Amino acid sequence: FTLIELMIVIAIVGILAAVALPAYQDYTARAQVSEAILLAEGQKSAVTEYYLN
Amino acid sequence: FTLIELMIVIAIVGILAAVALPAYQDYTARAQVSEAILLAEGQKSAVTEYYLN
Repeated sequence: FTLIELMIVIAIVGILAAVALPAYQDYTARAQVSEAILLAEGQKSAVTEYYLN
Repeated sequence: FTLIELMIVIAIVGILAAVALPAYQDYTARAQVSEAILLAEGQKSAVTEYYLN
């Protein structure tokens, strides 16, 4: 008898595929969301520039 | 498993290269555009000088 050793595999086979993937496509999103933010960084002072002058 | 840690790098690798570079070559331009303006500063009074006398 070994099957419970196979059972535990197929328990490992059914993986979670952690929410630490989709919370980190949401924070990979935070990466390229930031890529949008880093654009905004340029306009921060330029928009400001119009706003002040 | 770590790959999403590599994913997020290659999301950082693809950088924005912010428009705060080309809006600030346009305002680096404003620097040496100003370098043209600072020339004009001399002629402001000299052109004026002819204009008044």
